[PDB]
Amino acid sequence: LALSLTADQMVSALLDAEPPILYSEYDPTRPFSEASMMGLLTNLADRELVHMINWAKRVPGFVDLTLHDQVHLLECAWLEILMIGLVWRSMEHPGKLLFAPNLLLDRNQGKCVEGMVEIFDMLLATSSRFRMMNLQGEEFVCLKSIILLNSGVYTFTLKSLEEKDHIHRVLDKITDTLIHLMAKAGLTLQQQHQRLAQLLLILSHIRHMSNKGMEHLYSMKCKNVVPLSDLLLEMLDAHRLH
Amino acid sequence: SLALSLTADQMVSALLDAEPPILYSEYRPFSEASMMGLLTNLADRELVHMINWAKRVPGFVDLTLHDQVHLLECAWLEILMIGLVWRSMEHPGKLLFAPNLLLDRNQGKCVEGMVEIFDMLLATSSRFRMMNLQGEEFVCLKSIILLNSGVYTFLSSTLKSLEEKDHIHRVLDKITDTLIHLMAKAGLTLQQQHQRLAQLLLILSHIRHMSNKGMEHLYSMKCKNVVPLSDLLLEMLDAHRL
Amino acid sequence: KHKILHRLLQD
Amino acid sequence: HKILHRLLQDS
Ligand SMILES: C[C@]12CC[C@@H]3c4ccc(O)cc4CC[C@H]3[C@@H]1CC[C@@]2(O)/C=C/c1ccccc1C(F)(F)F
Ligand SMILES: C[C@]12CC[C@@H]3c4ccc(O)cc4CC[C@H]3[C@@H]1CC[C@@]2(O)/C=C/c1ccccc1C(F)(F)F
Repeated sequence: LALSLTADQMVSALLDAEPPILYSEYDPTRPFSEASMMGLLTNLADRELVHMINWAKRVPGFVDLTLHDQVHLLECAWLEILMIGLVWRSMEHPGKLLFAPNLLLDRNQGKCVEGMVEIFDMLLATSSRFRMMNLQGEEFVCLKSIILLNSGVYTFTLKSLEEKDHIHRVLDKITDTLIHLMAKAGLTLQQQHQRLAQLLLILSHIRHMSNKGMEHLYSMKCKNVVPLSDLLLEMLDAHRLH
Repeated sequence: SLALSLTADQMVSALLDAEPPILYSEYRPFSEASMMGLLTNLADRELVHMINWAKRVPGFVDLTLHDQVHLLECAWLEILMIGLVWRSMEHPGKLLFAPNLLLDRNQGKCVEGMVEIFDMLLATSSRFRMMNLQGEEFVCLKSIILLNSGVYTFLSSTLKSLEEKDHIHRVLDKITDTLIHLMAKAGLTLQQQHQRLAQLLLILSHIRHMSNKGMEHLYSMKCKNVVPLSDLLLEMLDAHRL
Repeated sequence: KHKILHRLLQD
Repeated sequence: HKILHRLLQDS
C-alpha cells in the first residue's frame, strides 16, 4: 500500500517510475511551416501519452482507483503533466524549450504557428521560475504526481467518497515527502513551509497554461491544421471545449 | 516595507479589516437575459469594492500602478469565485451570489453553458465545508490569489521589475507564515499544518481552472449579445485575450 | 464508446 | 485597461 511507504521509499518509487525522454521526428531538410511544426509537437505528445499512462500506473495509490477514476484523472491532467515535464527539461536552456533533445525551440522559431507566443512565453517563465528556485528532481517528481492526483479529484456515491478520501490520503503522503526532502536538504522549518507553498502555487500557473494550451490545440484541430491521433482527439474531447 | 514587518496576528487583522461588504442583488421566472443581467450587474458592483480591498492588502500599494492593474486583471474572477464559494459554505447544494440571490441546481437552468461551472463551484464549497475552512484562513487565501495569479506573467527582465517580483514573493511568504500560524494556534501538529497548507493551496488550482472556464462562458454570453456588460467588466474580460 | 485510454490503462 | 487604472488611482 502507498500509505505505508516511507518518504525515502515514496521518492524511490517516483524516481524509478519516470518515463523516458523521447525524440521528435524533426526533419532538418525542410523549413518549418505552421502545419509541420504542429505535426511534430502533436506526434511527440501522442507518443509521450502512452508512456504517461504507464507512469501513472506506477504512482503509488493510482491503481487502487477504479478504471473510470484513472481515466478521469489522466483526462484532466495530461497536458499539465506534459507541460511540467517540458518546463523541467528546459530548465538549463534559458530562452528555449526542450520539447525533445533534437527539438529545442526559441520563441521565434515557431512564430508561423498562430496563437503560440502567449503559451511559449508562459512555459519559458515557468522554466525560469524553477531554475531560480533551484528545483530538484526529487521535488519535480513529487509535483508531477500531485498534478495527476489533484487536477481531476474535484470533478469526481458511497464509493465516490472513499475514492476521494484515498486520493487525499496519498496527496498527504506526498506533502510529507516534500517536507522530508526539504528538511534533509537543510532548510529551516520556516523555509520548508515557504518553499512548499511556492512550489504548490506554481501548480496554479501550470493549470492556467494547460487551459490555454488546450484551447490552442482545439483551435488547430478545428482549423484542420494538423491531424490529431485518436488518443489525442479523445484526451482533447474530454475537455468539452468550444 | 511596512508589510514585511507585520506579525502573523497583525496580518490577519489587516486582512479581516480590508474585507469588502456583501452586496445585494435586485429585490419571477428567470430568463437567460435576466439572470445574466443580475449576475453581471452584481459582479460589476463588487469589482469596485474589490479594487479598494486590493489597495488594503499589505504590500499591494508598494507595487507600480502597472503591476497592480496586471494582478487584478489576472485575478478578478478567481477572487469573485472564492468569495462566492465562501458565502455558500454553510448552504450545501446552493450558491449564495447575494443574500437575496441564492441559486440551486434543482431550479431549471435559465442560462446555457453554465452547469459545469455551477457544479465545480458547488464542489469547491463542499471541499471548504469538509475542511472546516476558517474565516481567517479564507482571507489569507484570497490575498494569495491576488498576488500569485498574475506574478508569473510579469515577463519584464529590467531590474525594477525583478525587484517588484521579489517583493510580491516576500509578501506571499508572509501570508504563508500567517496561515501556518493560524493552524499552529488551532493546535495542529507540524505534520497536520503542512498537510492542511498543501490541501488549501491545491484548491487554488481548481479555482484557477474555474475562472478560466467562467471567462470563456462570459465571453460567449457577450458574443451572444444576451447581456449588456459594464465598461469596466468588458475591460476586465478583454484583459484575458489581450 | 470503447475509449482508447480505458483500454491502454489495462494493457 | 484605462478604467481599472483610473480606479486604482482614485481615492
Ligand atoms: C498542445 C501544444 C502542442 C504539444 C505541446 C507539447 C508536446 C510535447 C511535450 O512533452 C509537452 C508539450 C507541452 C505543450 C504542448 C502545446 C500547447 C499548445 C500546443 O497546441 C502547441 C503550442 C506550440 C506550438 C508551436 C511552438 C510552440 C508551442 C508552445 F511553446 F507553446 F508549446
Ligand atoms: C462570469 C459569470 C457571471 C458572474 C458570476 C459571479 C458574480 C458575482 C460573484 O460574486 C461571483 C461570481 C462568480 C461566478 C461568475 C460567473 C461565471 C460564469 C458566468 O458567466 C455566469 C455563470 C452562471 C450563470 C447563470 C447561473 C449560474 C452561473 C454559475 F453558477 F456558473 F456561475
